[PDB]
Amino acid sequence: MRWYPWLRPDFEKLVASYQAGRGHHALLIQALPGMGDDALIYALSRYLLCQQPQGHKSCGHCRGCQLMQAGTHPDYYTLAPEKGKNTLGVDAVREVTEKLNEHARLGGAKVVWVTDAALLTDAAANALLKTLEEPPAETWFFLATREPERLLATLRSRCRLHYLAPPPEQYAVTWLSREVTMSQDALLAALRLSAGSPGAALALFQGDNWQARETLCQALAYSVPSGDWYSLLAALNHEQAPARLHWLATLLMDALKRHHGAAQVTNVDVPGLVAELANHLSPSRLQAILGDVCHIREQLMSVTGINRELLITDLLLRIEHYLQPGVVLPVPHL
Amino acid sequence: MIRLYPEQLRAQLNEGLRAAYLLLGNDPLLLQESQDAVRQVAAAQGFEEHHTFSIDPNTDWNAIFSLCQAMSLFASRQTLLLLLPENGPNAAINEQLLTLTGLLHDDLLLIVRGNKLSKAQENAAWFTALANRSVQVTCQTPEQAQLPRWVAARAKQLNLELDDAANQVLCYCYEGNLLALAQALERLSLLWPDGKLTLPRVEQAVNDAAHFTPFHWVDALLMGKSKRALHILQQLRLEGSEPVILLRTLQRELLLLVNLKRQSAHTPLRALFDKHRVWQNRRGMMGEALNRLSQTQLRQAVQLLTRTELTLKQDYGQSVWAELEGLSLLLCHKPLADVFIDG
Amino acid sequence: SYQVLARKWRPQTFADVVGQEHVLTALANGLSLGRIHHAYLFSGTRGVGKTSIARLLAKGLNCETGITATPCGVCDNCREIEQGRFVDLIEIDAASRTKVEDTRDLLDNVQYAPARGRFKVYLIDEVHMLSRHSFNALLKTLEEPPEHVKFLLATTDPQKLPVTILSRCLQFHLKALDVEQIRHQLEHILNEEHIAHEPRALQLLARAAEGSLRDALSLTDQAIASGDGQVSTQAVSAMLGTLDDDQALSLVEAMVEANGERVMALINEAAARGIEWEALLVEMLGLLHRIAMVQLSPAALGNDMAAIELRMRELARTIPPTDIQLYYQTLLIGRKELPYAPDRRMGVEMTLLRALAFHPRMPLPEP
Amino acid sequence: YQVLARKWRPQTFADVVGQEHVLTALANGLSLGRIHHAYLFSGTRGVGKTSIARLLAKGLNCETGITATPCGVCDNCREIEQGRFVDLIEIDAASRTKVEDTRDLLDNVQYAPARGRFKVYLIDEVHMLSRHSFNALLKTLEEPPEHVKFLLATTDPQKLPVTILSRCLQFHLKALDVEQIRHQLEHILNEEHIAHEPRALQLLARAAEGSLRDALSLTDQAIASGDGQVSTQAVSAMLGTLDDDQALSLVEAMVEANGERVMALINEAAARGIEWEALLVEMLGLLHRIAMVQLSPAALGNDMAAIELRMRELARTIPPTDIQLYYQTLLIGRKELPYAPDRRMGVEMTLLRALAFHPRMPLPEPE
Amino acid sequence: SYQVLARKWRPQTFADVVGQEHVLTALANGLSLGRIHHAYLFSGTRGVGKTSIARLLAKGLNCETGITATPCGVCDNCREIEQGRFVDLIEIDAASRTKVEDTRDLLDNVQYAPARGRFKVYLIDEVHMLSRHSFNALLKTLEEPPEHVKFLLATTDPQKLPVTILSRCLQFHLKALDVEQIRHQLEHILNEEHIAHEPRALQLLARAAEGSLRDALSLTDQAIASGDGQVSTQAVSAMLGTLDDDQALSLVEAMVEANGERVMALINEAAARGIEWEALLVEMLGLLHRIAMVQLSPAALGNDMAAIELRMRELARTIPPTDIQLYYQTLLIGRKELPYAPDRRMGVEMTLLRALAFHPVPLPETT
Amino acid sequence: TSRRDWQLQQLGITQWSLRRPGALQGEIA
Ligand SMILES: Nc1ncnc2c1ncn2[C@@H]1O[C@H](COP(=O)(O)OP(=O)(O)O)[C@@H](O)[C@H]1O
Ligand SMILES: Nc1ncnc2c1ncn2[C@@H]1O[C@H](COP(=O)(O)OP(=O)(O)O)[C@@H](O)[C@H]1O
Ligand SMILES: Nc1ncnc2c1ncn2[C@@H]1O[C@H](COP(=O)(O)OP(=O)(O)O)[C@@H](O)[C@H]1O
Ligand code: ALF
Ligand code: ALF
Ligand code: ALF
Ligand SMILES: [Mg+2]
Ligand SMILES: [Mg+2]
Ligand SMILES: [Mg+2]
Ligand SMILES: [Zn+2]
Ligand SMILES: [Zn+2]
Ligand SMILES: [Zn+2]
Ligand SMILES: [Zn+2]
Repeated sequence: MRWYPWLRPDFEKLVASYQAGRGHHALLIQALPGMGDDALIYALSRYLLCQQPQGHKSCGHCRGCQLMQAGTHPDYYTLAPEKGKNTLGVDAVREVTEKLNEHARLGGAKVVWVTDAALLTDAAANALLKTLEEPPAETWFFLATREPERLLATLRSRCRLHYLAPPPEQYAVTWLSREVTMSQDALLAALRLSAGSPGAALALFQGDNWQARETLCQALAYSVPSGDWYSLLAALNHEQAPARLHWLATLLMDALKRHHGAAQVTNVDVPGLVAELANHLSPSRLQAILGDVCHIREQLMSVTGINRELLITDLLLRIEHYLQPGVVLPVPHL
Repeated sequence: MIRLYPEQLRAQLNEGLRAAYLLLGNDPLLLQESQDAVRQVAAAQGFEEHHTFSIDPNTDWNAIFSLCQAMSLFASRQTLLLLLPENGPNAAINEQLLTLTGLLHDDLLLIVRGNKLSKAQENAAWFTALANRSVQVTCQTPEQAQLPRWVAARAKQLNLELDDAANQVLCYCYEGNLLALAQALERLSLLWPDGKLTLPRVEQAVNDAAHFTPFHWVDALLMGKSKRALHILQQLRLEGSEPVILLRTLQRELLLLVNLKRQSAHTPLRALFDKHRVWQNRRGMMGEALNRLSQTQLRQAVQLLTRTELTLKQDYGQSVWAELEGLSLLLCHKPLADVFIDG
Repeated sequence: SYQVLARKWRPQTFADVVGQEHVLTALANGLSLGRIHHAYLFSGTRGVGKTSIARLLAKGLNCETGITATPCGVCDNCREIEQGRFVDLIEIDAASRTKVEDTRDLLDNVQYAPARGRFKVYLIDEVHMLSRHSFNALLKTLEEPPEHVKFLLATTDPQKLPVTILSRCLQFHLKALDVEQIRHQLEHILNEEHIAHEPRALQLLARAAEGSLRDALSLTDQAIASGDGQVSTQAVSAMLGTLDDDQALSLVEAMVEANGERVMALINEAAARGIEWEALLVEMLGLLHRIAMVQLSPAALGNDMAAIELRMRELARTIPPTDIQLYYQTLLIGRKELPYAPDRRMGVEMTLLRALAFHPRMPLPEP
Repeated sequence: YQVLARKWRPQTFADVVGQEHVLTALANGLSLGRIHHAYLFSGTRGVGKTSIARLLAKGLNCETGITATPCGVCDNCREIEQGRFVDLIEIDAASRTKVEDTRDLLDNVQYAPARGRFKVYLIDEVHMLSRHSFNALLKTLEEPPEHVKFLLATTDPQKLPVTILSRCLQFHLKALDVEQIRHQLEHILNEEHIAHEPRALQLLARAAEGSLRDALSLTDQAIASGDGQVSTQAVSAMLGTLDDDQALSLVEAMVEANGERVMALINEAAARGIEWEALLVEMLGLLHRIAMVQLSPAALGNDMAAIELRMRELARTIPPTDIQLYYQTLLIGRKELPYAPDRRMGVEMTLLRALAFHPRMPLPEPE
Repeated sequence: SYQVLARKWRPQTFADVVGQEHVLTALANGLSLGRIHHAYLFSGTRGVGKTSIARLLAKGLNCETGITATPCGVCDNCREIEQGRFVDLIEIDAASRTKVEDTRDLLDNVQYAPARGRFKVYLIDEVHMLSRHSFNALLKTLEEPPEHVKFLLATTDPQKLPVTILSRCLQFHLKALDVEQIRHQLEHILNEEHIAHEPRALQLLARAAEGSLRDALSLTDQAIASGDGQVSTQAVSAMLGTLDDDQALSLVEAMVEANGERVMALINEAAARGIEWEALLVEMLGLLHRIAMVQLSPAALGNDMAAIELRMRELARTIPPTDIQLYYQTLLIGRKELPYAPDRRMGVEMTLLRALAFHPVPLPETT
Repeated sequence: TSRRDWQLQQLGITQWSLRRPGALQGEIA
């Protein structure tokens, strides 16, 4: 949780509202992963819970600040999924709702933070509606998500929505160059893969994900001339399958764009691979493979407990089957 | 640790007893018969008490230790029986057993009944200590191949004339359930004093009580017996097993077959089996399957399996058994309309 | 008045019970030869005679004359057991009392000698509902039973019982009563009751019984009520039609033979009875899938679908597979598009019409 | 003001609409004296299960005796009507479904009835009972005391164990017909002195499916909206359903490929401010009715008489393929409506799509 | 303390509620005529005032003056209900009280007389979230409760409720507020609050509300917070990301002429400018619909598009209607699945590629 | 095959062809 500079302007607005007392009791922040919305929410909560703040900065020495640093403030309830799980249950939401009834122990404001609104189940989202609609006095909520359209309409309508705009591409590239040392094409490719969100590309570079991407690219380069896509299984069967499927979809889309003729592509560091992919496949086949890859990624991310190995094996077998002549390709439908 | 089988325990009991006895296995009938024989021999030799305990988290080990240490007024050489849990002893239970065997006495005769211990469970301090002065009887349910011999031996022991057709019918109906088969033999003997059993006589007093496991279904599919596979599937459905277990058991074998078929174009089968460490007893069977199924097949099967998995785990449908039956018929050499595949 | 037809005609002698020949013969031989086990367990379907046979065995196990398979029925013990108020016969409904305390008390009661009988028999009914601790106590009591104590167990789901309890008792499994025996029993009962009847009505009642004599007697009583003191073909047929709940198979059979008016009549009949349309559609899909699999292999049809075995087998034999595949595909499309139809009933009718007198045009890969 | 449903609960077998078979069976059973000890009632909601159960209970305990025509004036009948009779133990199984409640209920069934000749237990919502509760009742149902009768009512009998179903006589109630509902509503309104029109009654009966309680609730809502009277316009506004004439005219315009007329009629409808989803549903229903008329002449009821002839004209001129194409096009349009930028835009685009692919008069192509 | 406009402007009387005329008229007629029902179910979309209507009805029922359709709003009962501390009004959050135990406890307190009010009102919010057992437990009491208790149900998913509950309630459907009504309410609220505004901003907010007043108020509050305390047209346009310029026309023309490079360059420039993709798709769909409608009749073009009329006319002359339908359907599909794509830009590019195939540091306190 | 058929297939609309005209019982042209 680092404070990126580009978050400074938006913060300056939000806190100002809370300085005038005309602050909404339910703020929903929309931002891509790695943008730093969590840092903004933490700063806002820290300012709210400070007993005697000056300007836009918490004092850092009052009881509230000391407890926040210790992380044992009686207020500041936090909702997050269990360590072993990946969803937020109704029990935690109901417990927080029950606890909110009583007065504030420190006599200040009560802050509730939801780690990620998209992880809430249907029951939890429905339960939180009444609490969000008419919260007690001096109660503040903070929700974070990357796609508000996924949330329930009833839940969305009860929150004031604030959107964070990613910075300019040139500024992000310069910041990444100052941070990490890599080729310009690699930086551009990482930034575009992260939907132009600096911080996510930095995280991608920090881990071994770049080596996995290179291995996947080499495997695809070997596989495309041969027509044996099954070999890609070893490069895709992993806990981070959605990211690799996203990379494959990006490669296919870049190949299709090159086939149609374009100047801007996502994969800037591998012109040879995209050119070879475009040469060896028809645009219709590329479209079909892209659609299947996206559908499989969505199914993998949505369904819980689904076995990834079987799904990926079936996907690869279907991809190999499509390339045969005289086969009905799929068509999107409602 | 003297290892033995139920068919030869009697002689050992005639030779002499020992400090402890281990009855590890899965079949209930063999375990019960061995326990009864051991108890009868001990009673004949001068053992009176028959203390028994079922191992559970609520069980009190202090009472067991007190019984092992205390002495009766007008009795001596008490016997102790333990019923282990199906999963087996854990670390705490291992330490408790270590203490118990530390308190073991010559007069006390210990008997333990339960499922066979795994590689980790079987390796324990108490087990190692007991191995020096213990006799273990392995009671494993006979497979289909060996069942007719066991049935014939049991029938001969009971002074009954059993025909080949009757033996086959009894094996088919009560496969995997030795207790039911023994009770059926007793009922048939009671019905006919003459003891002459023919096919109609056994047929008129036999029902279906077979017990199977997913591995049997997978093996039946691999061999290619449609009727046996369907019967096993129906019996498993009536039992009430979870389809997910069947799907996961079949997934590994199906993926292995697909990989071998893909890699069998330019490699001998023996090399692939050695690379994959395929068990010897299965090798030939596997090869047979790999020869019966074409490459176009094993792709429709994977698609149907994935569709069934998605239906079960997303829509919560109740038509999983019908799809399993269809896939079972598909694995066997059958046309299949391909409409049900939804390819 | 007249008691209840089922309750009145409970068998009181081994010669009255119909069917179950093997169990009766085995019990009679065991009693005659003195080979009596320490525990019996009767299993089977509902209304086959488990409790009746258990009571008959108890009556014949304590008769004044002696241990015999043909109890006199006239001595004090037989009469009292018939009246259900015998001192030694301790009958316990395990379903009503499952807690450990009740079973503990009942099993502790065994320590006393019988009052006026050679054996003290315990008749536990619905044993599968006992608690785990109750099972433990029963096993502890049953490992070394006294010589004068016998246990009779009646159950319908024996798989619920633990293996340890099963291994200690001899299990007798009863079979279905079959159509002919049920028909003969109904004929005998009606002749004894002086009630007019017709052979076809009795045949229909036996067919609807589905291997359960109690159900047959209940349906006979209901028909007598509907028939105004008599059984007639028309009254029984109307009663069954009112109780008929197999509209899916009838709809499939009517559709496969290209009949429109019959399909409309069946749809109206189904609408008359509260039924979920999607449930009917999925049932039809399942029936078509089963027919296709039976066509692929005759062993697909299991024992569960015994009631409609003949009609499904005939449909599989006669209908070509291509028609079955087409019907399955069109009904699948209908199920897919059902939620967006103007009405559930209208959507189902439209899908039935499409499957009846239409043929979809497949995309046919043109390139 | 007591609601119509509670006020007009039947109090005699002559006040029940339909259900002829069950009433006849019960009357014959009570007259002949062949009375069972376990009755189960099944059917869809609001068809008179509890009503007939209470009527039967009143008939059993009437002071005059056991008759199929209870007086309705003696003390027992009056108390049962007021729902405070001591011998009619009414149990809400949905509220009390735990096993201990069943044990407590069964522990005190031996005692004789306080004042009546029978002690009738009437359990409602039986399907909510737990499995242990179901098992605990088996012995009592099989052999209850001579002065105890069990009455059971449920909506989904398939949820009960087969064992219970074999112990009790089953009666299935059918959904009431449209004409019966209309007649009952007319009689009730006449008794209540409320103005009404035939069209309003027809619409209410159509919208009530088959449950009379729904019809009564809709009638009460219409009376409330109509300010003390039932009018066709008030019913139409309440149901929010446009008259069939506009939809029929729009469908006819679409069939003949008259774009200007269709657009003008759509603009007129928009001026009227009707709901677009209702319009699409009505058009789909009209197309389905036309298809069913093509299937058989009798598929059309008298409810469409006002336009019947004109509708029949469309049956003998449009080929079935065109009807299917229009139906599928409208269904697809309704499927994609939610994502359209506007409801009006969605409907207009659907109509334009239908016109463009018109089999006979497609829109001219460019040159 | 300060409260958001959504909760501060909650209506307090029947004269402060916009639209829903039929529901208010029905309630007033029922209260005046004295025909009071014991089960009201308000159903409809979200942000239309179901809870407000229920609260107003409860306030009217328990007013000191009497049962009136126009609550005074000044007596002790009205202000107590407004403050939410009224004893006899039990507001139950069904989304957090789904367990059967809570419902059973609730139904055991229905037999007590009200504390101070003349009725005991139970207002269940979001009743669709209760479990099946809760519904079954409610059924019995809800069918015929005491005379001093009234049930009020509010939900947005009436399909979840079982038919049994729906058959015994008065259902009131709330319509979605029109754009004009929302704009009128917004301008009234802003004038009362002394906030500067312009007609175009209010029109845009009303259009974006999608028929929900709560959404309109939330958007207005967001604009005020980000608009420096002023609702300016420029600020609202920037917040909503309206296209304004003719970017959609250029994109659709490029797509129609099948020039991949042009459309890709336009998409890249738009992404660099940072626009909303949903707005772009909606604008393109509207342009396609207008082109099709103009192709129907040359005069169908509106007067607001004159500045870009001529170009559009050329499309109507060069593109067959079937191609227009295909493009509209493809864009609609792309809009439907836009959220599920890995990136919004990727989804837009995929949809356009599909369409192209158709052709002949100051850190405050954070680590 | 035909352009209209391809467009209908792309739109997802399924076209139905009569198979048993004798099944229908009524005046149909
Ligand atoms: N074999 C039979 N012969 C005659 N009647 C029978 C027979 N089996 C069951 N019944 C009838 O069923 C009733 C007894 O039910 P029973 O079969 O003992 O219950 P269960 O077998 O489910 O324990 C009696 O009313 C009896 O008339
Ligand atoms: N056969 C019938 N005759 C007259 N009214 C009926 C009939 N069936 C149902 N009703 C009406 O339906 C309402 C509710 O019936 P109810 O007792 O709830 O039946 P159920 O128990 O099947 O729901 C009553 O107000 C009653 O007037
Ligand atoms: N008809 C209406 N007139 C005025 N304001 C309304 C109306 N409907 C809803 N609102 C506004 O919406 C807010 C929340 O409404 P709510 O009670 O949640 O309705 P629902 O229960 O249908 O969501 C209220 O504070 C109110 O200001
Ligand atoms: F009497 Al039963 F199962 F119905 F034992
Ligand atoms: F009371 Al009901 F069906 F609603 F019997
Ligand atoms: F409070 Al609502 F729909 F009733 F948001
Ligand atoms: Mg019985
Ligand atoms: Mg009822
Ligand atoms: Mg609300
Ligand atoms: Zn501070
Ligand atoms: Zn006797
Ligand atoms: Zn009377
Ligand atoms: Zn007031």
